[PDB]
Amino acid sequence: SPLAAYEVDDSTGYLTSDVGGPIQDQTSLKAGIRGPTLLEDFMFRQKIQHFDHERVPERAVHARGAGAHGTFTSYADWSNITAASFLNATGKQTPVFVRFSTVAGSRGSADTARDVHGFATRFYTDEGNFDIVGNNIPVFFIQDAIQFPDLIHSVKPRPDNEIPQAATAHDSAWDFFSQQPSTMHTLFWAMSGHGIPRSYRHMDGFGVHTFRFVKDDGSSKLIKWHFKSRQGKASLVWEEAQVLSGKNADFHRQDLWDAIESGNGPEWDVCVQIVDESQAQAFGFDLLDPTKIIPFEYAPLTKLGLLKLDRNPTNYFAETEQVMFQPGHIVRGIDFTEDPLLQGRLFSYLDTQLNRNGGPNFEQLPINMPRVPIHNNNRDGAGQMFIHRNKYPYTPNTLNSGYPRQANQNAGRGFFTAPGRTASGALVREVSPTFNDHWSQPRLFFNSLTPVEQQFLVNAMRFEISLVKSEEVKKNVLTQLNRVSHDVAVRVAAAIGLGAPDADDTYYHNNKTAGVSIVGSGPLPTIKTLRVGILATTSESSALDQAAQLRTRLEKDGLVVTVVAETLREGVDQTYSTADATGFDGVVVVDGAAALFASSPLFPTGRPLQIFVDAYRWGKPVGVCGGKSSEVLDAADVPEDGDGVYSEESVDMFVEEFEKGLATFRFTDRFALDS
Amino acid sequence: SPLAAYEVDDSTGYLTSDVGGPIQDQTSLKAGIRGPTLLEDFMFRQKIQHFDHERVPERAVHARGAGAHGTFTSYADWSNITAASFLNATGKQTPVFVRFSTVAGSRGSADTARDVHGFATRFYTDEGNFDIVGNNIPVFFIQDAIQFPDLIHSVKPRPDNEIPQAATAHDSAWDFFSQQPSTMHTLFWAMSGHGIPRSYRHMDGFGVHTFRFVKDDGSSKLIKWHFKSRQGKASLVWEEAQVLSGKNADFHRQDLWDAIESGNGPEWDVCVQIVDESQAQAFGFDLLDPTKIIPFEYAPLTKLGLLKLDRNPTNYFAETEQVMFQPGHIVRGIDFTEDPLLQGRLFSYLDTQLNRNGGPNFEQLPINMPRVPIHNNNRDGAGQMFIHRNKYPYTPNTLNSGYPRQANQNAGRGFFTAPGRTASGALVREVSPTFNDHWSQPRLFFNSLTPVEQQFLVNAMRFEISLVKSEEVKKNVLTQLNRVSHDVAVRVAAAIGLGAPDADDTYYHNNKTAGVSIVGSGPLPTIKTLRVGILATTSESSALDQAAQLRTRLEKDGLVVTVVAETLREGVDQTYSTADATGFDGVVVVDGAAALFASSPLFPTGRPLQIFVDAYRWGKPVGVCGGKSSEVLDAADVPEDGDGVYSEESVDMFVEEFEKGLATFRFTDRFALDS
Ligand code: HDD
Ligand code: HDD
Ligand SMILES: [Ca+2]
Ligand SMILES: [Ca+2]
Ligand SMILES: [Ca+2]
Ligand SMILES: [Ca+2]
Ligand SMILES: [Ca+2]
Ligand SMILES: [Ca+2]
Repeated sequence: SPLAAYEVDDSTGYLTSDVGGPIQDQTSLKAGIRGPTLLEDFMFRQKIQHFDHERVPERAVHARGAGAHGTFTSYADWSNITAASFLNATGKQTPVFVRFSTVAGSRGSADTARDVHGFATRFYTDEGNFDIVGNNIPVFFIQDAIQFPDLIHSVKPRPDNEIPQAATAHDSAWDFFSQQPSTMHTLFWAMSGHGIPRSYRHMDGFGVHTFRFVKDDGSSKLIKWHFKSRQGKASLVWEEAQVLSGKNADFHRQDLWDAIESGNGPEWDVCVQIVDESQAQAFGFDLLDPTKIIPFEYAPLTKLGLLKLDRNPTNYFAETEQVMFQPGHIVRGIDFTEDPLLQGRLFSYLDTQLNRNGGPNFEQLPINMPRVPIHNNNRDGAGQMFIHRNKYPYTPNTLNSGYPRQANQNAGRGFFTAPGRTASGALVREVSPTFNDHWSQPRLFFNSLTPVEQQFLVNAMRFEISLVKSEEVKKNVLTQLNRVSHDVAVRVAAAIGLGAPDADDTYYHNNKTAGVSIVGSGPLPTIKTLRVGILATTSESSALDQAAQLRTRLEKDGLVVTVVAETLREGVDQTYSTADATGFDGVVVVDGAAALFASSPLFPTGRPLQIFVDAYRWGKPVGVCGGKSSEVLDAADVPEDGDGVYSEESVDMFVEEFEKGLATFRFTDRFALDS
Repeated sequence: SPLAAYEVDDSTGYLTSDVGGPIQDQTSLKAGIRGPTLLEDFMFRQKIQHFDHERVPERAVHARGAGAHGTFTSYADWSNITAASFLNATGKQTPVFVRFSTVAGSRGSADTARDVHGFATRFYTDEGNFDIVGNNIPVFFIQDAIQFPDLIHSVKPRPDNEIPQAATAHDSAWDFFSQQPSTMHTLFWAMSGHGIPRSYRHMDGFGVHTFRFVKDDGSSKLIKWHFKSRQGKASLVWEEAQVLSGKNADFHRQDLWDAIESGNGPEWDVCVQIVDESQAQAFGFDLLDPTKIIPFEYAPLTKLGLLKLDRNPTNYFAETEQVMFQPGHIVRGIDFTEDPLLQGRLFSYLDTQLNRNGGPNFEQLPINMPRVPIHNNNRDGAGQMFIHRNKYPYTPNTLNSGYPRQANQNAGRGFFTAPGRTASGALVREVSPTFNDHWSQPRLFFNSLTPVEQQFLVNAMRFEISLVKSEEVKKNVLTQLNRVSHDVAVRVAAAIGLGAPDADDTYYHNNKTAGVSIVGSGPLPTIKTLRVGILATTSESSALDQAAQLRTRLEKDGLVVTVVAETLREGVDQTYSTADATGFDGVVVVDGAAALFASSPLFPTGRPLQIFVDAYRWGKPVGVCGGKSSEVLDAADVPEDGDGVYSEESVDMFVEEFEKGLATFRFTDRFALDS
């Protein structure tokens, strides 16, 4: 609605200045034809001044990201647990905007870096804008907001040379992790496949903190936000992620964009765990501690409604870059908790938009505006876009009849702090002892992964820690890893040539929890949008017929099909020169193209075979369609009897097998395990 | 050392606020131990406010870059051609700071994107700061500064989705190139190896524009700046660059940093072509036209002095990010020309620092300060650091005795405009007809590359244009390419499924010029700093002994040696898990490791062999040392008799052959050519 009035159409008409004067903008005004440019050329200067000033500071964290518009729909009337208006009726729709992100990388860094990921949702409710500023991992590195600059300095590039971009694989980061043991839980998550998701659509969103749901009668409950993907959970493998960072730094934002443009807008079930106030310390840890989850088995999920993203921005800068989220954007029916991480966040997000926007009127940016009337006595500031009629903007007043009126629990649907909340004791800068177990939950997480998944995590740690130059930091890292799992410490130690310390079993246990494994979460529930590369050739006209037949059968099922050949022509989407295994979720070679899989000026040596080999090694469904073709499989050293390897002459039988493979998504039997 | 007055040491002492009050910063102040955070916690708020506000806008162009300090030394007394003080004596030293960059990518994008590259040099002279803001390519896309936002909007990401990062491989860019034919010359350069340099040290720098040298007696000459690399010219191949974008986005800045830290600081001969004013239109084009070079044969290079970079920054942000170059930073003895591109730049660089710095006192930033006194009547502004004693800052004054004094041609060593310069004619927004030949010099450039080099350029074009979705744009691209070379248009057309238009020979010629070929610029003159990966194993104690012996022999000659094996231990630098062929200029397998070249939980399947195969296909010197070669060479499909393939038992004989290979740098026989 506020976005509508600000849309600007330039599909017709003559070029104007910003003040509506028709102009030209292609040649400077000069003193003679070979002469110097004139100062009086206002056309030149308004244009270049605009350009010179296009850039704004990137966000201090979550700089790299992308967004889309959509809709949230409540499944019910939730007034029995919260007064929140956007949740007060079956079927009620509220517009949203969501921005997904990495954390550590700058603008222009690669989508498929290993990192924590942001998932930020604005609900433009009929009682004000409500932001849930979440991550794809349910726990956070630190226990007090005052530590955030310490964390972020450590994981961002070394400040002498600004190396390395968008990576925790350097001394400073592991120095911090090894010296601040709270970090263990999030570190384990980030080193799992949760650090390299297949897409923004294939990860979940978490509020992380415990919040409160507050009823109109003042009573409250403690809650965790969970956004559960309806597309299923899925990851890249690390080697794939690295190549993909170079071949397509825009992989995640292109995936999101394309899914929306094809009518496959991603969906999430917006859910909570709800527990009584008396359960703050019932589960063997403290619900004020943002390094802990409530295990699935302790508190079930309640589905509140549906989040769907279904429209892409018109202007990335105006909408995506300028959207300014705040946990301070709260509505009646929600309240904060005394989580020391959350508490400090409230300050940060209000302050940081002054940096980004360069002035205090950032909530007037159309993407930031609400969809209800604004009544308040805030005035002036740079970039003030309103013209206020109330000339007595103070309370209390008689000269504007006491308007605007105070809103509170009993008037005007005012926000109110949960009336049960209290404080007692000295004013201290001390950590609660209830926050001290940094290791049990990391172990819970690790115990809940499948064997190959645990191997992947060990291999990510081996990769990163092997890049750490300081022997002391490496020792220190092993000391912390050892407190979570001796086994992990032994396995990682083996790769970096140190001895693991002796087992210290204080926090060791064998318990598991459901819902945190990617590998173990079963087949994807939909294969729409998944990418199938078909490797073909122009040399055999039968190869293009085989590709065409495959295309029709696969596209029928909503898969995105790329036929590859030496050169472009009708039916061919990409050349071998531009193609890569990171571009596909499954790879099919047509029989007719067998000759390519053994030199050409049109593509680098061995490219067709390399795509097939890479896809196989990265765990993808691969196959040959045509029938007499032990060839290609032989050339690739891919076993015909392999899980997730397909050979059929029949196109229909091939597609039916292959689609089951796409759902399985990764064939993990192809990865070696430690003894 | 050069900015030593501004350094802050934190290697001792207790934590303070910014106003020197000792504090803590690890725990928020709270109302009880499980209580909410207090607004009175000033420790929290000053720390988080600083953090929230760390970021500044990235540069509008050349956002991604890196810098170092050094020294310029004049070879002579140049007062006979220029009054410039920093050039007025044999042996005179001036400190410098240089920043290299890409153009289009945002600040965390990959060093090894295909792009134009910046080379910006500040001389902190004894008569003021003098900046030469150059590129690694001697010509620019456009002929008028007013077009710059058109060019940069077209090559930067599409503004609806902000895709794709750091790449010209999309519709908008080729739409612009095909509709603005001036772009052809720079386009050809960027599609050559000049678009993917091996390092900042292995490229040249160019002022691009014609400037003037002005003597103390008012006479002037026209000049082009050339910075000639003393390390030699060298390129990546495109497939290599793509992988390297993912494996090491920091490749160029790490290369520069390491070379400096190892005592191998890169050097350039700072040179000019000098011609009389009467030659402005003598060479068949206009010296005011920044799309044209002066061919080497038409005007020789004069070496003015030596630029050496030999000290790395202390703080990246404070020095590299905050350095604010301007072509407006000129000194007595230099002057501008009526180049409409240059002319507009002068406005832009003064204005844009207001965006970056947020305030007008950006020249007071330590990196921007001069090394001589400032006397002027500029006052106040946000961030004013000076405390001025002159309380009569106006001219003319008697109350400060007429100080500061006016400086000009005849007093105070004032800058002065070259007195011979004039203007004549109407005030016009028209393009000089002398600028109209957009195609002859692109053809000159292309004619001057070796056959494999021409193929590479064709292959870059094939790659990019094949990614363009609009058939109309592709047709339009072929129309412009055809005006440069029919052959080029035919070869590119073959990859994208279209017929090239009929030959239009208006601008076709067979002239060549020296010095623009990378392939043809002979062997590198030094191999110091080049990277040699030695692939070994921990399974065989003889393989590590072979590696150690190779290390000693190679390090003796200044090469950077990486021994790779399954795991880290004494003498092993990297694991196979972290190694890649993009990490090395040459790859050596020790024959004790032959068993690895045919699965492990410690690295991805086939990684050892993949490193060798990739290095070979990317044209690098590769070899097996020990005398048993055939097993490794067979598995890799590398011929023993191949150019740049080495097999010797003798360590000394192996190294002697291999080092000649490193100098050759690339073995171009391994790349297929079009019929
Ligand atoms: C004390 C500071 C601080 C602390 C403890 C955190 N953050 Fe934060 N976060 C910021 C300070 C901040 C910030 C500096 O205020 C940012 C950058 C730009 C912005 O709007 O706020 C930000 C951005 C930011 C974004 C990007 C929103 C967007 O797309 O624009 C997400 C998703 C999060 N954060 C999520 C979290 C989560 C889940 C945290 C812990 C549970 C968290 N942050 C702790
Ligand atoms: C009309 C605008 C315009 C035009 C025609 C040009 N530039 Fe520019 N250039 C800028 C506007 C600009 C700028 C927007 O004002 C920048 C951005 C950041 C800065 O400090 O200046 C810039 C940055 C910039 C940098 C980065 C300096 C650094 O590392 O900080 C280099 C090396 C160049 N340019 C080089 C060139 C060359 C060789 C050009 C043509 C021959 C050129 N620019 C034309
Ligand atoms: Ca570090
Ligand atoms: Ca995984
Ligand atoms: Ca400002
Ligand atoms: Ca209240
Ligand atoms: Ca485009
Ligand atoms: Ca080249």
